[PDB]
Amino acid sequence: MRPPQFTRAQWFAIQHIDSDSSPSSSSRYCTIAMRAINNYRWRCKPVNTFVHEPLVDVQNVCFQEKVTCKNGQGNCYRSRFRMHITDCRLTNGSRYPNCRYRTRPGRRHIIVACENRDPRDSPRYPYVPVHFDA
Repeated sequence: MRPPQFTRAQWFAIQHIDSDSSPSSSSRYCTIAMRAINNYRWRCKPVNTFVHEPLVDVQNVCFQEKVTCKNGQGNCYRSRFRMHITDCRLTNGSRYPNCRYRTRPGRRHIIVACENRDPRDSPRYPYVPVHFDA
């Protein structure tokens, strides 16, 4: 479950946005970057994608191409441009708290579900991404 102390938009950013990414080209990037996520979980997260772009550019996807969400509801949006991403996949020997990941950089269009900010989210960003849809 999402940790209740974080809004939907906050938890999306924690798990999926890394705008300060100079060690992402390292093979250890995922093992390092997943720690902060797994600290709020009871088992190593098996798979996780980070988007390596400035926050504003990820948020701006919410104003790009509207596409149907996998669940058929809400509002999802596909980035006009491909974005830098890193896919992180848990290794088979991993067992919490020792979570080791394979790091797989790439570039893809991202699809995000977006919605109005929570009251606890900054009012500077009225409409924000809350999930990946692909």
